[PDB]
Amino acid sequence: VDYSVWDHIEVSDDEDETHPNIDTASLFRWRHQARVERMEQFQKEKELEEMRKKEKSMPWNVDTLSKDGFSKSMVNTKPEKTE
Amino acid sequence: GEVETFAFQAEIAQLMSLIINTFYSNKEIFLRELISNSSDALDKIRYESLTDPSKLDSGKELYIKIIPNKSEGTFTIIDTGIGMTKADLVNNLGTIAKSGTKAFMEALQAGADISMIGQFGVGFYSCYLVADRVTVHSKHNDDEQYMWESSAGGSFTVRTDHGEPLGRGTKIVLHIKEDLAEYLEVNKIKEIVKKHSQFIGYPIKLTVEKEREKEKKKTIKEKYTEDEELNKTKPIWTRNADDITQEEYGDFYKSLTNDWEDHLAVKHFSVEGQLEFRALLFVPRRAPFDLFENKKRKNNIKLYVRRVFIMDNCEDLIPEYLNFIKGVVDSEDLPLNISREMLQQNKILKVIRKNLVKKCLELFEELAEDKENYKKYYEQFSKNLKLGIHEDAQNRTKLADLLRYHTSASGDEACSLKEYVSRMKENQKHIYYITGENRDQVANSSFVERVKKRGYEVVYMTEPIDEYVVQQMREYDGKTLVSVTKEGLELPEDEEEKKKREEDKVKFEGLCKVMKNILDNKVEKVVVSNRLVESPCCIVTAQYGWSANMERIMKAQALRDTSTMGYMAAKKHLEINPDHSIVETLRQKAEADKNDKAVKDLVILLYETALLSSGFTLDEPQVHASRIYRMIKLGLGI
Amino acid sequence: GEVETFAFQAEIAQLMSLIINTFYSNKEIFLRELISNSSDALDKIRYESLTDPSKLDSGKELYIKIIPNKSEGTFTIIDTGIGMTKADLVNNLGTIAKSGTKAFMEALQAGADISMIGQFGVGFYSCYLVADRVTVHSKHNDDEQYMWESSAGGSFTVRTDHGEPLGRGTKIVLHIKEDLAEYLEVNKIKEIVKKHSQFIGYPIKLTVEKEREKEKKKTIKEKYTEDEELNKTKPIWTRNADDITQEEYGDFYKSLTNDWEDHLAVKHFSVEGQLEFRALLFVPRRAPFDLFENKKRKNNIKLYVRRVFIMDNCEDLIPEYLNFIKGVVDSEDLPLNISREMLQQNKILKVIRKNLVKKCLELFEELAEDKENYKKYYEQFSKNLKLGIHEDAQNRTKLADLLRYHTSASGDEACSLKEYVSRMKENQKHIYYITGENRDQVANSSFVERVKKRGYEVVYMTEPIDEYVVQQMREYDGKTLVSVTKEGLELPEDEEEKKKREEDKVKFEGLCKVMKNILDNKVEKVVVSNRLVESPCCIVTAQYGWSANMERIMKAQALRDTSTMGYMAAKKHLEINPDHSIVETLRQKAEADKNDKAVKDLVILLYETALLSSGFTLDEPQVHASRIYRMIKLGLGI
Amino acid sequence: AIVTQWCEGSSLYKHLHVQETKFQMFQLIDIARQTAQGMDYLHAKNIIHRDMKSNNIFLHEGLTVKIGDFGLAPTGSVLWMAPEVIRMQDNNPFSFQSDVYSYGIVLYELMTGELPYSHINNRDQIIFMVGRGYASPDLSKLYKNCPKAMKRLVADCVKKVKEERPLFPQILSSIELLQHSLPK
Ligand SMILES: Nc1ncnc2c1ncn2[C@@H]1O[C@H](COP(=O)(O)OP(=O)(O)OP(=O)(O)O)[C@@H](O)[C@H]1O
Ligand SMILES: Nc1ncnc2c1ncn2[C@@H]1O[C@H](COP(=O)(O)OP(=O)(O)OP(=O)(O)O)[C@@H](O)[C@H]1O
Ligand SMILES: [Mg+2]
Ligand SMILES: [Mg+2]
Repeated sequence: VDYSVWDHIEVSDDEDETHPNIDTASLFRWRHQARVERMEQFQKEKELEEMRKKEKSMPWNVDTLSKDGFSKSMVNTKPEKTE
Repeated sequence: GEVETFAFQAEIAQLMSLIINTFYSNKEIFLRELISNSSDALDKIRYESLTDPSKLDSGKELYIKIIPNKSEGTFTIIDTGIGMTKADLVNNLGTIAKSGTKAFMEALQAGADISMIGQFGVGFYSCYLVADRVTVHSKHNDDEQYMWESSAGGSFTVRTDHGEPLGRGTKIVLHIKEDLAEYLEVNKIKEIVKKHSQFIGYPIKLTVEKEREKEKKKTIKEKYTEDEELNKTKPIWTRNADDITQEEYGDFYKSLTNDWEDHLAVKHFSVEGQLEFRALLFVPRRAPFDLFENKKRKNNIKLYVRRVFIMDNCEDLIPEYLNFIKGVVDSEDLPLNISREMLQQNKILKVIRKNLVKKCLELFEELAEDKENYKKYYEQFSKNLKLGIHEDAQNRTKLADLLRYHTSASGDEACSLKEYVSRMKENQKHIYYITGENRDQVANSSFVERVKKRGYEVVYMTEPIDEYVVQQMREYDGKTLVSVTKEGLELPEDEEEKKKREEDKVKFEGLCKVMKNILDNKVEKVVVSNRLVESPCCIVTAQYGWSANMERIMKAQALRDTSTMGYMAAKKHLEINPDHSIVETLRQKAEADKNDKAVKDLVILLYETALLSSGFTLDEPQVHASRIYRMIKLGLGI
Repeated sequence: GEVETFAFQAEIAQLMSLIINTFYSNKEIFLRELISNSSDALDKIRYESLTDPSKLDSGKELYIKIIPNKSEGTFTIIDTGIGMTKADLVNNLGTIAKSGTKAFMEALQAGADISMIGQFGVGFYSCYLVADRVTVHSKHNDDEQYMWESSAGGSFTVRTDHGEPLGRGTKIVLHIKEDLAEYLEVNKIKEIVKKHSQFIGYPIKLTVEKEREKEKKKTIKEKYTEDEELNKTKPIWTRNADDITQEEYGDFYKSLTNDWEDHLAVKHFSVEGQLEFRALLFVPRRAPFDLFENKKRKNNIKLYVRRVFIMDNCEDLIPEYLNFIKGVVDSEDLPLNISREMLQQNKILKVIRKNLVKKCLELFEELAEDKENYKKYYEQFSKNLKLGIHEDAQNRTKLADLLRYHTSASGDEACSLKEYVSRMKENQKHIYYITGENRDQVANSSFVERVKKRGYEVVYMTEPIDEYVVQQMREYDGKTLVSVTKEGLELPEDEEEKKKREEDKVKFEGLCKVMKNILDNKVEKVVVSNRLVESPCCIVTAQYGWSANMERIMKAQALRDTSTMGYMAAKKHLEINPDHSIVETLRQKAEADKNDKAVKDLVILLYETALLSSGFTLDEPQVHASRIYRMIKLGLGI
Repeated sequence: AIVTQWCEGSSLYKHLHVQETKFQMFQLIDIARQTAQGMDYLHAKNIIHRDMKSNNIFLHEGLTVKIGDFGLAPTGSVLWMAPEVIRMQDNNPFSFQSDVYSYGIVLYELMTGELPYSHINNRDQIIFMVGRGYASPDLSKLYKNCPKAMKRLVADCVKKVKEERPLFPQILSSIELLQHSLPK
């Protein structure tokens, strides 16, 4: 029952880690911008053996943890206040 | 140096107490593990039949039966699964932390297309939470029927069975504890099955003792009626969406939500990768009467893993403003705790949370292309879209396009901001909007006179929440949101208009001083209006102060703090119409006499009217009423 | 029949995996368990020395020392507690579900002062959450120094230790995994210890990086950091209340809350009986600026069991109207789960909730006897009292007596309801109250004219929450809460008054009918006023309908649909003053001519004015303003 | 039933440079404390702020203070920007001690109520001196009831040497010791 895979997760918009004297939206935006910056510098540095280790050790994030398995969205056509 | 090596050991008696008392918080979860193990056995017997159908010669019916009996206090579960051999029963039931299911899967080849529930090997002992003595009846095809029994005293007894030949499967018998007799009431068994095991892969039967006369009255009375509708609603989310009809979606929604009306729309999507799950969402046709009530439950999105229920109201998966969403989510890889109630990594929930919000936004975007249905959606859930503006700063841009309002040129139709900008002139740079209580009030206000007469469309705000949303919604599509009720309302004017306005200021300069000294403190400045055409005067607000409709909303909230209301209180400015006849007469009279008491009374009454016309509540309605009573005495001659 | 008996067994590797990955959601708990065990050893030697003072000859100082080492990644824990013999070493570290501490209290006789926390015998293995290998140095008084080492691979090594002599105690060295250097951060360690083991009754010294300012003649200062205590704040709640002074409470409150001011008051108590716990409560001198911000922690009372932190906020402890209360609760008898992060029995919490609510109400009752401190309390927390009126059904009786209000004869000082009960007229039967936006606006209302002239005291209502109170606060001390803004305002009347009333009705009946025809639907009826002297007419509401302020409060809410709640909106009744010269002259004009355009203009103007004086908004301010602008042209001869 | 309220506030810049609200000495000290705490938590999470000024910090309801409030919930303004940031010499001169200097200008606003270098009507001339070290915040303009500890603290923060500016835990330590001595 190895659970080591999921223990590295980083989520910016987390209310649990918030400071009462900081604007929550601004802090979330700051965290998101920091995430964008770190993944953008990481790829530029990527383009080497030590480089290979840190990618495997990064906290998984929403963008990288999984991908979409496509399914259908529909609209229900039924007469409101029918005759 | 001499090193001694020893292997770790375990105390069985203390381990039993730990697994009994410190593992499972809720007693009712005991039934979930039993149904899970029965489904395990049924899947085992089914899978081998895919290669050798002759296995099912002992029995072809895959089912689970629950047979409560209040007379002896025995809660018995019978299933037709794989069964046990003696080696299997000893190895699995006698060894804590050993699960035969995990070994079975590890023995199977890669890609078996069968996923099972139990892995820890301790779920079975949860039966001791409510049972003091457990007897298990099982029979494997390659073996004989045996008897298994224990009282959780650290030892168990195994013996051969010569009773009724069960054929194939397992029969679990639990002698209920005396104070746990409430679990014999059929209602709670139905509730527990629907709550936790609604979507098991095999039909579950329930035999109930309803009638006491046996084969007596005119008709033949049967003591037991077999009830099958316990897991009838089959998990359509498991099937491919392309093969599901709209009627199937409606039936699933009605079964899940007990609604008599159909859904408005269905959103179905799955996610693949390290975190894999399937989701199926519904939009109710009517807004619930208690949608924003505080004392009630936050969310109605139910969580599943491998078709077993985990958590009903998980606060971490959706925000408040999307609480009306109905649906279920099922996964296959979530790391569960020892009780299969929480997750060993809570940040997983916040990863599922991020995608589902995006999917709901996509679904709401997919509703807007059909105006007729989207009109009903807007009518039922205008508030939820607006409330999400103020809190979800991340999705504010996308949610803005989903807004519709009455405008000065839309008539009775609600129109989007995109239509509003599309209908604007080349010279206009701002979205002129007006807040108020009703469409007719904001339409008939004296401020919109010059705005309307110059052909500029104005949005009408009538809901109280409109002031909150425009606070963050400073600009849309690069166009600033400008309220014409405030000072500095800029209109594109020619040189002649500017010259006429300047002549008005220079002509009325001293008169403005006369007003200002007459009113003293109530008005900060008196200026010649550039927004009025017919009405003599109006009260406009400061550039950054609270608007007229705003402070009324602020002054009416029950729990706000009054220590700050001094700071953002806007300062009142009195704009005056240069071309009004009454203002010209007052100018002449003031020039004739600066100390005319009649002029003072006219100015005070006119300002009192201006406050009322601008929407401001009077500081004292009584003095204005007394002034008007005095005046009508003069008009009548009293 | 042959019955075989077998004893239950367990798989060691799977049990280790379950303990590691399944029982603890957060990894930071490994420090908590280590501190708990070190304190257990320290209390063991302390109790042993209480009987044999020579036991401490190997060491006199009792403490826990933490030696993080970022260079070697070794998190060294050294405590001067009891050491291990080889038999104790193996029996305590190699045996799962075996607690030497549990055996220790089971060995002790009844009556000993014991705060032991270690019971499950598995907290030590939590070190493997962050450490791949555990290194233990132990030295008991009756045994030599030994080495124990394992990597959770199902086996451990035992050998004699010949390194630095420890004398007595235990030295745990953890080889932290490379991904978990966070626990070597000094700020992280301080956060964890203050969060979990802040109130351990032994000095915790944490030794960290060098304190050198580099300029030998250069300055070097200390080539390390000697920090001597992180648990400086002693658990004063364990002490008796009588021996604690105000300065001690203030320092403790400032330590916990980081506040710079002192408390407003303190309440310290314990609860005995079938459950034992202690509770220390603080009320801040200033309202928390985010008291009703709902996105963050609702309840702010921290929970402790045997002086180790359990959980920070449970919604079953305090309601929303008590979110401002600060304090901590410590208990000794709650059975925690295996993870100690959640209480398995929620029935107890409700009893604690009841007791704490009762005692907080008692404390608030104590404050009221001292006006000035209670005046500060009321100013800072008036809203929460009224929310308690609204929601707390049971305590509404005592919660009501804590309300202070300005009255018509109270001047500037606010008065309690009981003080109003101190001042009835003998005939007066109802506590007359009037709602509004400001004290001045309600002080000189037309409705309170006759009420004031007859010597009846009235209460001024200015906050939006007040209308919720009068919805629930219907009667107080058996006296009804009657508003003078509503119809059916029954005031003690004599025979002459009712005779004059009947004469006025007879005289004005035709006038009443003609105004009823002119005003049509805008008024449900027109009646002669029994409450007006100076105002010719005013608007009153229905017997059971909303007041103008109440309706404004409901329609100003941003999250409620006014269409659904609109059925209750009161009907408007026009109460005309019989003795007013304006009313009498209008009666004469109407009798002389019923279709006079002047008469209809006067009556519509008078009704529009009466709406404003009654707190109601005008259905269209623009038409009223145009009516004024037209009229005053006649005054100017325009 | 009852409904909720939400996040609305106003900035220090508007309050003091436009409304000129007479904040009490303890109130100004409390804003100092909360700003220092919010800065420390930002620095505790190795986050850097680059446009500290009264415009970007807001007084919320209940006198709550919310850093990052770009609105109710460096565009010039160099009077707060530190000199080492001004010369633009380093590729990223923004640092924790640059934020210390900017927050020191914030304390200057708190304890003086007027923008630093007020005697100057040219921004570029202010640029030229404060960049070169010719101009310092005029510490004599602090209020007459100013405690000495805060005065020395703001002096340390506006010290032109970035390394000498004490790091934010030292700032908070300096405030609390003075803060407990306030009732004198
Ligand atoms: N009805 C059954 N059919 C098949 N095997 C069973 C049945 N009941 C018990 N067992 C076996 O006995 C062991 C039962 O326990 P438990 O229910 O304790 O384990 P799990 O279901 O395998 O794991 P977990 O504890 O994670 O749910 C199972 O792992 C399974 O091997
Ligand atoms: N540093 C120590 N000093 C003294 N005894 C210790 C120490 N570390 C471990 N032990 C002993 O090892 C035995 C096991 O404990 P663990 O720390 O394993 O659980 P617990 O403390 O017994 O209980 P729980 O699992 O409920 O926290 C303990 O009961 C304690 O007697
Ligand atoms: Mg199981
Ligand atoms: Mg332990």
